[PDB]
Amino acid sequence: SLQLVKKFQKRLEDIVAYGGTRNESSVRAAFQQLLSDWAEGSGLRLITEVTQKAVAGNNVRPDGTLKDSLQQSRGYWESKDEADTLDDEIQKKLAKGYPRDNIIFEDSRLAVLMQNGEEVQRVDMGDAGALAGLLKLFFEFEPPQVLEFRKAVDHFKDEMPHLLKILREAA
Amino acid sequence: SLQLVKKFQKRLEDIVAYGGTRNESSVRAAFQQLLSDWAEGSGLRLITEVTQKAVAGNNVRPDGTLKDSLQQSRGYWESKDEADTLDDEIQKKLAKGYPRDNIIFEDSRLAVLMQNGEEVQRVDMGDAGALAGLLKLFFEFEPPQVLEFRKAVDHFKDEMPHLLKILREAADAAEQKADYRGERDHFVEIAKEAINPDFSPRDAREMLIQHILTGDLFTSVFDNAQYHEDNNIAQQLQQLAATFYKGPVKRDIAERTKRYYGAIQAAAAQIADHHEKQRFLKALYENFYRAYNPAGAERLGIFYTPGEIVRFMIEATDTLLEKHFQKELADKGVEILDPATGTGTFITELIDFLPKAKLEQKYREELHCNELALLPYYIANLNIEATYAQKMGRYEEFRNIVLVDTLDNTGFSGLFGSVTAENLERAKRQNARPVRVIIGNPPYRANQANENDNNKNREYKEIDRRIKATYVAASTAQKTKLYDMYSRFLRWATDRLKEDGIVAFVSNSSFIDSRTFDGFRKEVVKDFDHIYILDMKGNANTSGERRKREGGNVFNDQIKVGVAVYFLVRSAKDTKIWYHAVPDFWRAREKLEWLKTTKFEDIEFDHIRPDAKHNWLGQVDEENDWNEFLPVADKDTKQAKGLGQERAIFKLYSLGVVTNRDEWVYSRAEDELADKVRYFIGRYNEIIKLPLGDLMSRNWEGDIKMTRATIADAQSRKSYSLEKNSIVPSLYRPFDVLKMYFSKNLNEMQYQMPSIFPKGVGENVVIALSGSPAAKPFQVLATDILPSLDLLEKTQCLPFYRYTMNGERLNNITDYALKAFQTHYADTSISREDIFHYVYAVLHHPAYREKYALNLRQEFPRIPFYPEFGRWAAWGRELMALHIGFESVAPYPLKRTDEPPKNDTPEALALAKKARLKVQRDAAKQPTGAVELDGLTTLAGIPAAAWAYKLGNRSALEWVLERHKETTPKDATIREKFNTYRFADHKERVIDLLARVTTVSVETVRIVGEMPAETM
DNA sequence: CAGCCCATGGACCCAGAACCACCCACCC
DNA sequence: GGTGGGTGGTTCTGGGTCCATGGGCTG
DNA sequence: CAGCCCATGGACCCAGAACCACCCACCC
DNA sequence: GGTGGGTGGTTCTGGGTCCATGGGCTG
Ligand SMILES: C[S@@+](CC[C@H](N)C(=O)[O-])C[C@H]1O[C@@H](n2cnc3c(N)ncnc32)[C@H](O)[C@@H]1O
Ligand SMILES: [Ca+2]
Ligand SMILES: [Ca+2]
Repeated sequence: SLQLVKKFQKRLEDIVAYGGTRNESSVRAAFQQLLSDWAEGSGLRLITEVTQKAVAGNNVRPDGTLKDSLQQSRGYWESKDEADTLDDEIQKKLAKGYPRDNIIFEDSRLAVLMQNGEEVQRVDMGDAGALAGLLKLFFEFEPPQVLEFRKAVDHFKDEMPHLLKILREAA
Repeated sequence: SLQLVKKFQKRLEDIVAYGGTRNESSVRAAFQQLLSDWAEGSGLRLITEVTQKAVAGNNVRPDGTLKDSLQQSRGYWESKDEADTLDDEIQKKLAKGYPRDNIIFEDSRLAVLMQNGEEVQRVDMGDAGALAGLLKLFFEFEPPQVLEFRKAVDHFKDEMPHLLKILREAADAAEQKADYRGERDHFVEIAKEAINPDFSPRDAREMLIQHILTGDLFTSVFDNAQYHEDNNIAQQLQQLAATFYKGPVKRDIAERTKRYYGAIQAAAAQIADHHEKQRFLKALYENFYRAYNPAGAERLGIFYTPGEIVRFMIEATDTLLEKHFQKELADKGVEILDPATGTGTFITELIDFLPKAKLEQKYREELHCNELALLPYYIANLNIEATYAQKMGRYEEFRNIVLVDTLDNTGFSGLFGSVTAENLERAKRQNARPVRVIIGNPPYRANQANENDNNKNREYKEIDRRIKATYVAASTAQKTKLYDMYSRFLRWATDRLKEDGIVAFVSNSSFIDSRTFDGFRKEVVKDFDHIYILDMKGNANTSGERRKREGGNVFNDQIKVGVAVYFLVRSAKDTKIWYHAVPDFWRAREKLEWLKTTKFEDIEFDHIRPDAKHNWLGQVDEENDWNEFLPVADKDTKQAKGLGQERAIFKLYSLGVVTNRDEWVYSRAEDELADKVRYFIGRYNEIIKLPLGDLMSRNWEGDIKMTRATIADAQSRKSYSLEKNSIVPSLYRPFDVLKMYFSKNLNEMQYQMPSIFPKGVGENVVIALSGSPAAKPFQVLATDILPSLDLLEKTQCLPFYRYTMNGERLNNITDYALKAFQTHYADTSISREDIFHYVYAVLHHPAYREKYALNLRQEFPRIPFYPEFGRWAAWGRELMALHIGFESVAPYPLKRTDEPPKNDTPEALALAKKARLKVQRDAAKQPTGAVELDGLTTLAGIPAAAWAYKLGNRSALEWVLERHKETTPKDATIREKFNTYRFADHKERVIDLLARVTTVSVETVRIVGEMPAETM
């Protein structure tokens, strides 16, 4: 919701004001709550710091992983410190094998979504309408499983005549 | 394999020869057919020109995709023309979106395999061996789904406790419906005559929770819902479950257990090989019992057999069937039975071994099985039925599995297996079958761990009567542990095999070298004609260098007992005992890889020739003059006051006091002990006033350690009372003088010690020694305080005096000894006290301990007549002084250094006053001469020689440190109420003892080094 | 003949430590 | 910009007990 | 009453037609 | 090395019939 994005924008201000620190560890709670509360309405849950074995045998631990009810990863998130070049730091993490299926790399001021290994959208987190749009894409990404399910439903239609032969013979 | 790659090369040359074209479209049919035929053997199939959407949305079409039965791609192949650059073409195709998960970029000349996005192997297609390797890797690549299933199986193990909570609550809410109680009462009474005479409603709720849990996963993960519908035993238990598990009750349980079943179902649905999914059956089996009934898992035995052992045991029974009975496992007439199926691993791997041509007949009337528990029965029947279905295409129900106690069904008239009627028929048919191979992993369990568990092994009258009349009768051992569940299965086997055949079992390897198994080693060579033992070591109940030599358990290091794969063949000279032991210091992996890569024929066995004491290994040398005196003999001890069979140095000998409740009877302080005993006597007195029903069924709260003796006198309503003159000092471990309550009421066996040290406090000196058969090195230590059975291994104390009933200290050194010594040395000066000190010295002599080592390990230490005598009894007067008065020897100068706590937090001090008592060692694991006592005090300056007074596998100093560490009491009551030992209160006393014992150690090492370098 | 001595070997498991990933303070 | 350190996770690795309980004795 | 007249709107499907993908032949 | 056929698959896309069957005559 835009209301959820607007509360993140306030939470972030308070963390740097009531806390005095702009360290990523302290400021990440604002987006963690945004992602967690959006997910609670979409039938998913953001589980934080879950380790995933990368393709190079190494283990990578993103700041958060969106997980379904079958404990299946549907999305990822890695926050950085605003005191860095997001673009440069995205490359370092992606070269250590950080997943590139549906990942939101996010410094406190700018958010990047890389769905299917390609940057779908880069927004500014000061704009509520823009972040809400980028988050919608991330939360509504169609994983390969649902596309394979659709493909097999289409094969079942053409293979129905042949299944009904076996069942007719039985009767 | 090689054959197919050779045909590939034969086709490639003939396509360019008979066709005169090098175009990819024509030369690709060679590799297409190589891959297609290799795939047909691996259960996959190469489909050609299958389109696939790439990430960027470009439909890419490789030259072929490897597909499984679930129509899922598990590999790809793209051939190019040889008139090109493979690396350049790979790069361009990859950039078009070509998958890199598992792809063979083929060129008529060379082929590269890019697995996981990275080149793994590039070979030349002109090599029949290199292409065979590349293709093996392509057709055995583990897809992402296989790895994500193994992750899910591991997580289900940890969530099984929580899942069984939902199911337990359900079975409890069923005990309110009278329909359930009525059916349960019918089941308990039909299972009290079929399974266990003591089947209880608690056992029935277990079988229900098993039927429910497995009747959900069989329909979800394994997709065999029909199994439960058609299984004979499942229909009897659905009749008890359909009294409650239905409608909204089932819907509620299903919605709360879906969070524990969701992940495995997701991953399992993408796996087609039953061989991969069978790891879940193995995990449900083991973990269910660990989380629900951890005690019943001990009774039944719930450990699966690593497949490597079962495959070796199947291959070897075949080599041995040919060599002795000129038959084969596949031949008609060879009926195989698995007495304890478990997960059915033995019968599933036999299905894989036997060829498809004979499998049908083998499956319908030759392979037989038995099981006692429901979850194992269900898991096995499904495993066996699905291995046949995957191999032979069609599904046939296995009708040769019975739910029966193998040892109870010895009807070769009982209602054993009368759970249902088809079960009873299967039991009677199996009894009549002519079994020739009995293969399996018998349950092993010698005794219960503590008497407070009330989990004693069941008694089997028929089988136990056979063991007493055969194995136990032939044994000369005082304690028979031949009633182990594995020796009961070994008796049953020798009896089920009525004519000729093999009994291939993997069991505890005590039979090869254990005093209790003397009678088995005598009887088994009469029943069998060829015995082939293969020791896999693994005994973790050992310590020190032995533990290191034993190595890892071939059972994935999950058990601590020694294991041996043995094959006992009876055909129709003398029995040939062949033996091969796995190398020492091997890890479990190394031991299991050997079994997978070795054939029975290649193994080099050694002909064991049993000795007259029926020992197969550890046979002593005979060229020695070991017939030299005798410290003590069972005859001298039981001599009937005639001084005619007094043929040993000492007359009476005794084992140290065993209490059976060491945590309740021994304490570092007198006050703490009196308080601990007070609680015991108090709670016992409340137990003796209970209904006879509760008394006889041991139905009391177990807050005190009740042993056989106590349980007997609590049913005899006897009343204990605190006699306060029973707290006496006692050497518990070397250089560890605790205090003990010496009462015949609270000490199980005081042995003959009420004669050595009467009333616990008495005047005597005992040369304590290790007993036989010893596992730790020979150890001898003199004491003036009551010893314990575990001061040294099976401590056998030899006293100097002997107190008669209300009598004098009759000298225990015999007159035969005195006269013999006064004769060899020819000096009547020799007195009994000189002989006492002579014996001590000889037993400390290093060369005697080395030469007669195997003798010392199996007998009472016989004493040589060393030339001098004077010098020896002198050395032994010094040794005994240091050892007995170790509390008075000069403290060696040790430098104490003290450091302050890290911070000033109250908790730092507390954490730093905790005992560490560790020998600071260097990188060569050799002592640096310092001991970190606690986080603050550190003593240093210990000489290196002081680490060599090794009493056992631990040095004297390491013994003092170990027996002063703050170790949590195993007993719960003592842990909660009587745990008041803080090293802080004993730090100064330890600083003193460590110094005194440093002197004892360096002095002993010196005296022992002055002794000669040769033994008479 | 029922107490009373005499063995004898046992179907794991869990604390140190290494080392690794990540981020924050700390130099640099 | 590493670097060490704070914190939490993830593999390995090493290393070892009191005490049940049948049988023989035995007065 | 059966035996003539008179309406009146209908729960798809499929042949081209691109247009790709791949690759042999054909120039270049 | 592009470049146009050759071959096969993979998406759109455009574009449109005779004839059931009740009710009203009708003689
Ligand atoms: C440790 S498992 C044997 C392992 C199995 N052979 C394997 O390879 O997977 C022992 C099994 O024997 C079964 N069993 C069958 N009859 C038995 C009997 N009479 N006594 C004890 N266990 C018995 C138990 O239910 C238990 O599951
Ligand atoms: Ca982060
Ligand atoms: Ca190709």
